[PDB]
Amino acid sequence: KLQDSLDAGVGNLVDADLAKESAKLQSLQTKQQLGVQALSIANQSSSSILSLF
Amino acid sequence: KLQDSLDAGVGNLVDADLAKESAKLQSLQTKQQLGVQALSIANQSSSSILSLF
Repeated sequence: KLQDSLDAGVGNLVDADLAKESAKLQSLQTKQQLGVQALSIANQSSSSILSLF
Repeated sequence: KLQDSLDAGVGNLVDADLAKESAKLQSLQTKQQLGVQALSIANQSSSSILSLF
């Protein structure tokens, strides 16, 4: 009985909640996809200078 | 006569009542059958996490 209590206590200390990690993973994947597109938008600046010359 | 008295006395000391043991046995068998089912119910927890990923 004591060993079961100690195992449960350590698990309570260091375990995670995967239900929350799923939501965080979804939001972060969407944000990374948006960040790549934002970097692509930022790269195409200064390309309009060539028309002046 | 004395030997009969002593045998009856020892029997009175260490004998059981089987009428009560029958009822206790029935209740304990039912409780064990319920305990196996309860353990089976407890095992199937955390199986719903996989749907989140």
